[PDB]
Amino acid sequence: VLSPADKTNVKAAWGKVGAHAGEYGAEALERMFLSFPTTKTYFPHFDLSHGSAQVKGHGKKVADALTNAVAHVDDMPNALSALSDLHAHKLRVDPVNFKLLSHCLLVTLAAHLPAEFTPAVHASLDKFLASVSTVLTSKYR
Amino acid sequence: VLSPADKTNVKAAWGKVGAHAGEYGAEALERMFLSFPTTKTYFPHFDLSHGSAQVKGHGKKVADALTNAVAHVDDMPNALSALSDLHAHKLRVDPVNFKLLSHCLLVTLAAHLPAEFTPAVHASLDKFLASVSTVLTSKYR
Amino acid sequence: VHLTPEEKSAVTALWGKVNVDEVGGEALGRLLVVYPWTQRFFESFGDLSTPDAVMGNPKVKAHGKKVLGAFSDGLAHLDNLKGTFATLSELHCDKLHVDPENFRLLGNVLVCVLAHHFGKEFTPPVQAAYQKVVAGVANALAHKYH
Amino acid sequence: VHLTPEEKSAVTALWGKVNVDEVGGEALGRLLVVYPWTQRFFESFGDLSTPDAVMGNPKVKAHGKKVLGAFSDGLAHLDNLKGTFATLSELHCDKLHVDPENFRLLGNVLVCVLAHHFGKEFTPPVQAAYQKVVAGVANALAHKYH
Ligand code: HEM
Ligand code: HEM
Ligand code: HEM
Ligand code: HEM
Repeated sequence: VLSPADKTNVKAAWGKVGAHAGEYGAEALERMFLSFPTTKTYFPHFDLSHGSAQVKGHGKKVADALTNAVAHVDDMPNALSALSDLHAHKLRVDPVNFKLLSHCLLVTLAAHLPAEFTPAVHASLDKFLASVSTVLTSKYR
Repeated sequence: VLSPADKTNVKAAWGKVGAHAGEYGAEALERMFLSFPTTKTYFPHFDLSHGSAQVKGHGKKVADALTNAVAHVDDMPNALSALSDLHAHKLRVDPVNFKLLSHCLLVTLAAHLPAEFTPAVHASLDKFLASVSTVLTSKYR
Repeated sequence: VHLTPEEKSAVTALWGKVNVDEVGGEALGRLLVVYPWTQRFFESFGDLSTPDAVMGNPKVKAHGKKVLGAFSDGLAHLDNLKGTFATLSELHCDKLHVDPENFRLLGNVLVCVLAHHFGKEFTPPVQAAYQKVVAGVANALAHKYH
Repeated sequence: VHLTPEEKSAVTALWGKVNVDEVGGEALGRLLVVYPWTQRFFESFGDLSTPDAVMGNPKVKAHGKKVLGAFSDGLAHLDNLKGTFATLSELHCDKLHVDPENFRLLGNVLVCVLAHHFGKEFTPPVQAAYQKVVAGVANALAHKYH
């Protein structure tokens, strides 16, 4: 549900990401497409090769949505309500895939923030990404 | 999240259960212990044999908690807040086990209400049991 | 996929009373109704806007038939579910790309349908026997993922 | 547990730089911190009230050592992870009763630790190579459940 310590941990860790958000978003996506091929089926109209500008520009979208979530954490449901319909109503994304992305987001963050990735912040981010996942799959639940 | 149709479907289906709630609760537990042995590890102090009065009396507890949930559906989080701490803080129950129980609750309901178990009510109950699961594992999330 | 002869007798006896024509579609349909995202793999079956439409859709009961086909086929080969499914495995894995988590779901809904139809005769012991089988069938299909 | 020679070279080269003593406890500890319910299986390790306490707990880094032991052991036997783990499988399955879903979790956190320590050198391609391995180790242990 996110304790006052988690909220504080998530805001600080995201802060250290700053202008790299967009880049990091594209990295998690790439990590997910290669590690979990079964997710590529949702992006036929994308070129999933390494330097893809489509995957590049999409990462910014994903990153900006998380940024929306971090800056409105006390009200994700309403803030991301829009993205919920799009992921549950139109695209019909398998709920499991949100866990796979969340995982890739964590490997990425950890691979760029060696100082900030303490076990406390690690658990914090995980809870947070879980909350974002629950909201995006609520039109299912 | 439970649409007005789901709430209506859950209240009606639970209604048809009436005074059998307690019995049905004990049946789901038994179905779970035999189908998923890995859950028995939480009840060392119980006699898991068939006619166990302990499993009998526990089913009433489980059933009455769901009854609490159905009659306060618009506010489960607060209503079951108590049970959340007990399942996440003290007992530390693996989140996966809630899915296994939910499944057994559905096989049981379906095996006693052939007329009311239409696919619509089936999806309804599943969403509902999922909501009860989310709340009981929120001290984790 | 062990199965004690006691369990073997339950699965067999019960499975021999199953209306193959209806049961397969009862499950497939319910899968698509209760776990919407699965509808993504059957966009060609036509209209699936409501449970009513889904349960009456001829393409559904027609496919359920085949799906049920596989179980009985795997049921008379518990000794080697792995090979019995190699073909379908290649099919759902490196072709359709269905996440193996959904194989557990069909197996569980299949089980709910069996409980819906047999009622009391579908005792806890009988259910646990089927959970093993359904678990063995789900692992067999996901093999090509390893 | 296929692994192309290209993947084989990534897992090997990288794994040979790993501080076995620290990494094993970095993962075990983080598992217990991020997925609390897992603490249930280590009540005897002492105090685990806070991450600080958990990460410093000697029983933890001591066990992590062994856990990491198994991976390297399974890493030099990708050809047959199934048998390499029969013993541990019997152990975690029909003895400790750990739900196989938690084997995926340790494998994923293990991976996060590897990314934390190697940073940039831990490229997406290298990660995908490890996901296969971690996936193969998790399946091997859960075998005694089938
Ligand atoms: C917490 C993680 C996720 C967040 C924050 C997220 C966010 C977004 C956002 C903001 C959009 C685009 C909105 C727009 O441009 O109008 C989007 C689109 C999309 N997402 Fe996600 N998403 C997440 C997870 C997933 C997962 C798990 C999948 C599937 C593996 C997925 C599949 C898609 C697809 C296919 C689109 C449409 C892309 C296109 O056609 O251009 N998303 N997502
Ligand atoms: C939605 C399903 C569930 C509900 C509604 C529920 C409800 C309850 C209730 C009301 C109590 C007893 C409260 C009291 O008497 O003070 C309880 C206790 C307990 N539950 Fe659950 N529970 C659920 C799922 C689970 C699962 C998944 C497990 C593990 C497989 C579990 C393990 C326990 C244990 C060990 C106790 C304590 C029993 C004792 O020591 O007497 N529960 N649960
Ligand atoms: C319990 C495991 C399952 C079994 C036993 C099973 C069995 C089968 C069989 C026998 C076929 C037809 C093969 C043929 O016509 O030659 C098939 C096709 C197919 N299955 Fe499944 N299946 C399973 C789970 C799933 C799930 C969960 C999905 C995904 C939602 C799925 C999606 C498909 C699709 C789309 C086809 C149709 C391909 C076509 O249009 O020709 N299956 N399956
Ligand atoms: C990725 C899979 C895992 C591997 C490779 C692994 C490996 C091992 C090894 C090598 C041992 C020690 C065996 C010995 O001392 O002879 C062990 C023991 C044990 N494992 Fe794991 N393990 C895994 C996952 C887990 C998980 C997720 C849990 C549950 C939270 C768990 C709980 C235990 C416990 C409690 C023991 C200690 C038994 C004792 O006190 O003697 N393991 N494991």
